[PDB]
Amino acid sequence: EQISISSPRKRIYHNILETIGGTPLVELHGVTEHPRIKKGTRILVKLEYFNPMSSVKDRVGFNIVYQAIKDGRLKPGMEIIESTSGNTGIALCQAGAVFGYRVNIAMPSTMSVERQMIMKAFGAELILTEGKKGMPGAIEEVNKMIKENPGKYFVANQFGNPDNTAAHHYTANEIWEDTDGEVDIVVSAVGTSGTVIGVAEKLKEKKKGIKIIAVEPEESAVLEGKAKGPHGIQGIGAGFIPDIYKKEFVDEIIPIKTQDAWKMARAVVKYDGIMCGMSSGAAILAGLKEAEKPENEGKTIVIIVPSCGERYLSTDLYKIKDEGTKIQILDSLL
Amino acid sequence: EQISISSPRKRIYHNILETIGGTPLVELHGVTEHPRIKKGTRILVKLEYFNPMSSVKDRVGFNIVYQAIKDGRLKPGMEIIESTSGNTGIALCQAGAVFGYRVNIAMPSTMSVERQMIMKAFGAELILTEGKKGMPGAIEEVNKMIKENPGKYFVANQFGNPDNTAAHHYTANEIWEDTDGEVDIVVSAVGTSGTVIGVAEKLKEKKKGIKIIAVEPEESAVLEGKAKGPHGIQGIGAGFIPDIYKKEFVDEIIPIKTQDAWKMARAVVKYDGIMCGMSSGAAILAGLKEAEKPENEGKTIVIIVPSCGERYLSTDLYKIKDEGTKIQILDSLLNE
Ligand SMILES: CC[C@H](C)[C@H](N)C(=O)O
Repeated sequence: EQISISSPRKRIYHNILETIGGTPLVELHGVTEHPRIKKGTRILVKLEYFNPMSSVKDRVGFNIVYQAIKDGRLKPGMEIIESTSGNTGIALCQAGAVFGYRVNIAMPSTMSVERQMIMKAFGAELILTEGKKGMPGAIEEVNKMIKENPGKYFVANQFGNPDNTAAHHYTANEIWEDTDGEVDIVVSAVGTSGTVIGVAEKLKEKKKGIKIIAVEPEESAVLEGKAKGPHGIQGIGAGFIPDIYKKEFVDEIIPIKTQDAWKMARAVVKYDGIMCGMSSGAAILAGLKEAEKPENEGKTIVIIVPSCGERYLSTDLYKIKDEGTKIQILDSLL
Repeated sequence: EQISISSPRKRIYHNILETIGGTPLVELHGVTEHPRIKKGTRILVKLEYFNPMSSVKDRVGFNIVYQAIKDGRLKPGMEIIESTSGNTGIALCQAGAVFGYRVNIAMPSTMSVERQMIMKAFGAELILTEGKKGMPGAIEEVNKMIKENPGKYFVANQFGNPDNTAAHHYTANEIWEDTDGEVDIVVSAVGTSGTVIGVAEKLKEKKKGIKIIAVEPEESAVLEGKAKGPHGIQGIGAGFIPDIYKKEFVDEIIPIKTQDAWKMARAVVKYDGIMCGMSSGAAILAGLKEAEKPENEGKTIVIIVPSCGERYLSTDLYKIKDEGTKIQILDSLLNE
């Protein structure tokens, strides 16, 4: 029961973008204490909120913008633009601030107000579109802006841009190195699908046998061929199959109910002291469901945790008060 | 010009407490581009929001609870208690969750309701006290519970606990290591003073000549012997000299005005893309003022950044919008 904190990094970073990646892989113990999850089975969570702006999208905003600059797709005098009301817009504002590019984020005026403030703090221009029109309204205005100003804008295009997927070759390498090649199964909740496919690509290059599991809301199970539907797992369930998705790289898809995802996240912060977001709740429950299968005994399971619960305080994540013991909570989840 | 992201940690952490510390030391560039700051001077920020709950206090809550467990001051059956409405509360809740101890946090019922929800998520019991009584009301209640329940509670006592100061021997080692011994000046905005003293204690062992600079609100300059007063630099300016403060380890104290601290933090996010909190605004401004002094040319200046601006969205930090170009903003901040 000796407990050592982290050693010095022994690096001086040249700017904040160099602190992106190399996120920690942490053992779960509290939510894994269940008679069906066997002793040898290892359940690890990769905590992407250790990134400078606390989400997986940091890797994406950075790679998209940096590659575009190296490529000549983004050049001085041009501006970045994207329709997004989430973590991607924040990641793009961070990259844009460092590189010295104006960043334009379009989103329905109904959204965030807090993420709006984050994006403005970074110096972003916000393009608040008509609330009723939702994200299609934001996309529409960006298209209108590109058309009216040819040559001026670089569109991030998070669902169609392969520099998204490619960023997660680093995510995969970290998993490989950190588990010393022992990883057996990776679980990733799917938004753009950059994580699941980019991780899958790279890991399957390392070891064909690795099982890759995508997670999506049961209420909007589009990867499994269902229709787009309302759901409350923020960050995932985009309602279409992203163009960067590659089904060949995904071995199984697990649908998780919105309410279960939230309830899992509540249990994780309570019993492991890890304050994960909503989509993490879904990924972790899927991973726990894998860990209880007899054919998975002794395997190493890695679960992506894309964001931190702090970004969800204005939501319903921590409203519901679950009852029963820990074993009771976990039984109702499984 | 090559930007390289971080390499794999090559470690599997047994639990989240093992990810505390080893925070990154990052160069500032955008906010250092002012004629009075010399090219050779290195201005670095140590980003304590890389801790798992996003503040320097993760170290403190961890070490307080860990040492108490190792010493026998915290034993199965007892509960943790503290009156705090800041980051220390969250740090204690995380430590408590992992070690398997109950955490009781007392604060005024009207303060940091975001932070309230964070704490309840970790399973903490909140002791919400009368709003208009503020922090002395929460302390009074904790004193009451302590008195009526002798032996039940372990009080963190962040302002008086040497385990707070001792945690920053790690902070100091990271600074020493990361700069390969080249650190010349450390700038730290003072709340409990755990950071500035614990860092000074350890670094002054390494090398004669490391200047240690404390930072406090201009409106409440108690370290400098002025009277307590109202200020808006959250996390610092406690209004008294903490029991763990040791003036002999501090070379200079810099007062910073609230509105300047905020304006600095706004400039840092906008021009360096680093979303630092209010007290970081204060420390960075003090550090840039140091970087201006001709005797400091070519020196390595390390500035502690205790928290991320995202924890401040409800405050006026980003509500006030600065007119003017980068150079006008920086010039207005170094004004005098
Ligand atoms: C001086 C105030 C301190 C730093 C703060 N209230 C905290 O405990 O987090």
